[PDB]
Amino acid sequence: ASVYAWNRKRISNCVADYSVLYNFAPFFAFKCYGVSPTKLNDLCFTNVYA
Amino acid sequence: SALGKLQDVVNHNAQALNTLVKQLSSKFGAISSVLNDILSRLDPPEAEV
Repeated sequence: ASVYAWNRKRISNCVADYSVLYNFAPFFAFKCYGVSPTKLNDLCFTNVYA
Repeated sequence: SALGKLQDVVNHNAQALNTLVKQLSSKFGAISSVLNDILSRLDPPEAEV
């Protein structure tokens, strides 16, 4: 979608593995606030929006 | 209230300890008050600050 029509989504009830990302692309911009990406896979969350 | 003085001494000491224990919950600006979360969800370089 375009910038003024961003595509909100909710993602719950799942065993979420954040290492499927790394097979995607060179990832020009990838920076996390409040949590380090390396120690992400272990932690649990309330509600994950994308 | 004949024994006001002794009772007052006891209450002052108790209240001081209470405020000292309660103040552990305040965050003082950190992202969280408990050390475990800070040390769990963050790399060491940022966990320092």
